[PDB]
Amino acid sequence: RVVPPSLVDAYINIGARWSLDPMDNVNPFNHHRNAGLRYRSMLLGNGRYV
Amino acid sequence: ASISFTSINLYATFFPMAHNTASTLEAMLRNDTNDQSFNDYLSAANMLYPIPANATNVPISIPSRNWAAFRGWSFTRLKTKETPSLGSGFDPYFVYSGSIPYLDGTFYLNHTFKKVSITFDSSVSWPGNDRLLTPNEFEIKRTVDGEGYNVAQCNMTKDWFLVQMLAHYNIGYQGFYVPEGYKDRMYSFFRNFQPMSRQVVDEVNYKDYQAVTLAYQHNNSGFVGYLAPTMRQGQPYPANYPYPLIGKSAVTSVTQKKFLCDRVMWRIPFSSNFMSMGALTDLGQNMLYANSAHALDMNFEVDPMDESTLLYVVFEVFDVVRVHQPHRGVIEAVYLRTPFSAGNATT
Amino acid sequence: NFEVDPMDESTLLYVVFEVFDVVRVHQPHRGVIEAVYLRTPFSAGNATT
Amino acid sequence: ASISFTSINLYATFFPMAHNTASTLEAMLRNDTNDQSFNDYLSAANMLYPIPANATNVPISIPSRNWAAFRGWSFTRLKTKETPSLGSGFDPYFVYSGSIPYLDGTFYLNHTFKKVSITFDSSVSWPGNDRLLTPNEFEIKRTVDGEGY
Amino acid sequence: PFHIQVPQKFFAIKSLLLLPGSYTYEWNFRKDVNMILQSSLGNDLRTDG
Amino acid sequence: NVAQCNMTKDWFLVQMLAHYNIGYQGFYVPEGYKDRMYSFFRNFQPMSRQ
Amino acid sequence: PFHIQVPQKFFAIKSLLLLPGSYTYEWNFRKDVNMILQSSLGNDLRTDGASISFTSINLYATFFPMAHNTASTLEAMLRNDTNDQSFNDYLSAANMLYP
Amino acid sequence: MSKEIPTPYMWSYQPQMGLAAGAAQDYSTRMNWLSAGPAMISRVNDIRAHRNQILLE
Amino acid sequence: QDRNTELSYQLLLDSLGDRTRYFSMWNQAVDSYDPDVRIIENHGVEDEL
Amino acid sequence: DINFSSLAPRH
Amino acid sequence: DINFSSLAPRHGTRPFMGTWSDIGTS
Amino acid sequence: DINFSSLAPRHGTRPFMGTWSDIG
Amino acid sequence: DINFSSLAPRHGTRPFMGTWS
Amino acid sequence: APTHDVTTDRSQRLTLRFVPVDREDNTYSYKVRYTLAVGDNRVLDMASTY
Amino acid sequence: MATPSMLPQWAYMHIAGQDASEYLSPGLVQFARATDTYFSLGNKFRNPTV
Amino acid sequence: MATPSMLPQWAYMHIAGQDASEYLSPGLVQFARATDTYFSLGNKFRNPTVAPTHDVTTDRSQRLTLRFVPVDREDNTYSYKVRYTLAVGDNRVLDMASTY
Amino acid sequence: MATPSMLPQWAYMHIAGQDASEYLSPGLVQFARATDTYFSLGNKFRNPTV
Amino acid sequence: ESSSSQPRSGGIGTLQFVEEFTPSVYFNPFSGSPGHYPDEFIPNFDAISESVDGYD
Repeated sequence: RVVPPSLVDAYINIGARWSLDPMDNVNPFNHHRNAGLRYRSMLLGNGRYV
Repeated sequence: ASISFTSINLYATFFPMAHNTASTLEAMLRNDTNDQSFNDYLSAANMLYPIPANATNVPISIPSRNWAAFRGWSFTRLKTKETPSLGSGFDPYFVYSGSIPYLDGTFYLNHTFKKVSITFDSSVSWPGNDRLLTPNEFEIKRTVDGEGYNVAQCNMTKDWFLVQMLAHYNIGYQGFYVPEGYKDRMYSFFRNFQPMSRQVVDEVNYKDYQAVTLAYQHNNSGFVGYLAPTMRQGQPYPANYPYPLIGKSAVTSVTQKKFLCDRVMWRIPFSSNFMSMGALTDLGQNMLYANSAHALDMNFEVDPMDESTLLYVVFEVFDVVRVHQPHRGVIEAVYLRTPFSAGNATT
Repeated sequence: NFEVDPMDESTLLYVVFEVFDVVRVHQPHRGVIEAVYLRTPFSAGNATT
Repeated sequence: ASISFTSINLYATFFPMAHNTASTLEAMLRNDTNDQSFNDYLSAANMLYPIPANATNVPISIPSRNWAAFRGWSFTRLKTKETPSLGSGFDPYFVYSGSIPYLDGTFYLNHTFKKVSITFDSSVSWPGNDRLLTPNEFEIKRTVDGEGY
Repeated sequence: PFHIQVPQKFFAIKSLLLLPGSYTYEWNFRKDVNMILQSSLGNDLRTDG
Repeated sequence: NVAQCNMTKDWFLVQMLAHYNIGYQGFYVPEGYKDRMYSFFRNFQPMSRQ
Repeated sequence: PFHIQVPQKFFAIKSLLLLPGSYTYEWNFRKDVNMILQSSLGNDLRTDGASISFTSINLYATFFPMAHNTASTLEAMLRNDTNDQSFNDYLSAANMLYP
Repeated sequence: MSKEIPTPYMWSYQPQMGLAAGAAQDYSTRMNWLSAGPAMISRVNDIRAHRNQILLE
Repeated sequence: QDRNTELSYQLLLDSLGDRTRYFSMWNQAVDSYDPDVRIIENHGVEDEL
Repeated sequence: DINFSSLAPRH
Repeated sequence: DINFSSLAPRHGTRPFMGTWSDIGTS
Repeated sequence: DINFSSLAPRHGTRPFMGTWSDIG
Repeated sequence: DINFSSLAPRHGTRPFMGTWS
Repeated sequence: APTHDVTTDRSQRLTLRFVPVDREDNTYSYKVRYTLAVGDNRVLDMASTY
Repeated sequence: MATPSMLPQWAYMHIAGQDASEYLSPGLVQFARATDTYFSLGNKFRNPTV
Repeated sequence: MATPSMLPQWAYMHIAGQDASEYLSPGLVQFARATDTYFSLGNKFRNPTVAPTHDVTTDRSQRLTLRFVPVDREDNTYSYKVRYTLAVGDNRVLDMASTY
Repeated sequence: MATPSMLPQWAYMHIAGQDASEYLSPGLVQFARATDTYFSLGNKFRNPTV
Repeated sequence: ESSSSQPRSGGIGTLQFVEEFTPSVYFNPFSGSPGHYPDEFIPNFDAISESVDGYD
């Protein structure tokens, strides 16, 4: 499933601090720059067999 | 993904206390006046009430109860798909593996709440001594605000802001100066509260407005893929997507204001003045100056959501245990939960 | 449960739930007016979805 | 059509009376046993429930609630387009301009009701102490007399 | 359009405790846009709109 | 061993009682006062790969 | 097309007298054909092509009609602590199955 | 005759015709459940004795 | 069932030291999000050359 | 959040 | 005994003047 | 030293049975 | 009613009297 | 027999059925939730439910 | 949760206590003789045997 | 007596009553203090913490904030003046740190 | 407050209890019935009908 | 001079509900004849008709 990059480009609410409306109801801890969950993942290493 | 366990050991780390000062200690703690006492950090009676898809209100009813030693409500909103059933080992319908806000405290839907009503006996408002600008009910935020009851650059009510500041730090009557970092933790209200606003073009004042949908929007043409992360396509041409707000053909626009709190549970103390005054509140001891059992009915109002959601209300109580050992290899306890039932209870 | 007739157009059902809605209005001093608003089985904090 | 206001002005009329008569009255009605009290002519909780187009039933469920000091119910049918919302002062979907039967008692769809069933705890038919000749429900109307009902 | 809360900064009544009675409080405000706004280039905002 | 490194749990106990005096009431993160630049905890980084 | 009446067998709700009030009640029902259908040869009915679907499930109940004076006297004496109901499991068991 | 020393009856509240809306047993209290030791029979029902005595007075 | 202790242990450890100091033994390493992802502070790009 | 005061005797 | 069944705080009674069931508590 | 000073040689005297030290 | 003429009460406001100070 | 002093006289159904308030259908199970309500001054036995 | 354990919790759960008609109020006993000829209230209360 | 009736239960279970250092035997109290530097026993016990029930706050017939409309307005060209006639009720006190 | 959680103020709002000639001061009642031909004030006071 | 209203009879106040309705301990539950049983612990009972009617 691929998103249009024109939906969130780099012109979105330019000049303001706003969280997108379809991102307010999205879980933000289900993100890959969650650095707590990055830590736990790589504390077990990069294999799928641990 | 599959996981299995081979070998689980238990490790005990013993202080090598001296023999004859350890026997002094033992003798002391076989007394029933020296019996150890503990309490749960968040003393809670935990209730989950479904919110149907796009429901705007969820009433709560509770039968008559002696509310001796009760402490404030706290509440947050979860998602049905993200919360597993509790009380039953294995939930087969739980097909989610992301963060579980129920158990991790990773709340993020606290900004959809819009009112809370507290009623005892179904006829008397708890905010009924006219403690609030809107006399019955706390309002969490204002939609349709023309009477200026909002704190700085967000929808949050002045009344709500006051309650929260009092709840988590006891400040409101000496101003609203920032808390110290000692008393402003990772899950404290103040830290996680972020106002925000933008201005965006309307149609009820702007007369050259065209609603162009995403497909027919173009901006940065000839340099980006068309509605896909593919290779560039098209020609350099004037853009036509966003509308200026700079100074040259800056269009009329309408402010959108909102806030976000994440990792915060909303909290209303059960206290006559919402500032904290030690663990046992003055209204927990006023159910001993008001011996009786009252019904507790509440009402909440939330934003619609397409996804099914849950309402998680922590009724704060005292979960407290007293652990005695009378004799060697004997341990026992008496457990007490105060306004919610002390035992038998829920399985 | 109310059994209505079919209508071609969208319609609303208007149900009135009759209550007492009484206001005590009294002034105990110059330039001081206060009021208590009570509504009996449906109060000002109790409502249906 | 467009309306302007220039001058929104407030008027008051006072009963002239002696300033001993006036001041006696003030002291009498500054006691809280002489508190004035007022109530609505139609004192009611007012709730609107949709009827989908071509629906034949509307279910209502109300939560467990104390019904001390409860009087009757009344009911009538309105239409979606002929009813504005008063809860939002903004209301751009209202395209009607005729007689609004919500804010004026100009009801006209009270012949489009066939039955109403009232029950408590989903197991007690309220006027079902055999009071009605058809006990478990009221019927507003029926086709076929069925022995002169 | 803006909504803002502005504190009292005067060092005699910003931490004062004020007892019962009726008082007349007035404070005046400044509508000059070179004193209530800040700029990032320090350009005059009264040679601009 | 101590989770996700070669370090032994016997050793870990000794170094936690020598740099912070903790281990008989359980292992916990030191205070900022307790462990500094040249103290154990801040400099101890486990790791693994597959 | 079947129509069946199916009892509860759990021992804490077997013969309880449930007094006035509203109670949620929820129970799960299997749809595995092997589990709920016996055979005389003990085939694999999943393999064979047996299939089942539940359409409509309701919960019947029957109240004794009782004088309201005498059934509120009874209520009074069953809402009391020392008038607790108590049941046994007919076979009280700890089930341990060993290979 | 005597069946325990029982939990008190908590009266409810109502908008007053002059009734107290009945009463019901207190179930926001222990002292009649299980799990502790048999040496707490006069340490937990002495509590329940004390609560009742304060009530009569 | 109406006790919750998994949640309550995360609140315990926010009241005792920092949650941002990671400990690999008992696996403390609090979940976080970057506040530049959730809240988007688009302030353009510094193309000027 | 913040629950309960100092639950340790002052030594 | 071997499998539980011990229950019953009941006897049953019928007042005289015939057998007339229910005494309705004494 | 550009600075303030306040009533501070007296302290919260409260017991672990009441968050308020009484007043006659 | 079939009346087109008010009554007078035939008595002034307040029966009840206070002392001179 | 008793003189109607053991039986209702204010009209109540003997036989009732509670329709589901929720139904969940699945690939191997079915879950049916009901509200089982007992009116005031009525005695319900769970032996007679099915 | 409360005191009953060992011999005490065999008198609370009716494993080894007194009669089944001595746990109960004397009035509930008398109403379970009067009406237990058409509506058995008994057989819902444990009787111990030792 | 005339005391709260939940007081014996609370006292026992340390929701109210006396600090565990008046509740504990005196020998245990001095043991804990002696070995406080390497073997804490403080977190094994509870201290009751209890609000004042009287003379503190009465919320009866009082809002916790008021709004005051202007009673003067000057809408000059560079300045604006507004007056407010404050009313501080009897048996109330105002802190000016929370005026904004 | 936790003590007010009922309304004996269902007679404070006059929908039960006393009629207006019994809950009013006797001086107001005299004033009211001596001025009613030219200034009515009988509509300002609820009378309960029960 | 001026005075204040006539005595009122009705339900008890909420401040005086607490003092009139201290919790009751029944020490010999449901012992003796019916007619000495508390029927005023039933929230459906009326003692000025001695019947329990809830219209359910």
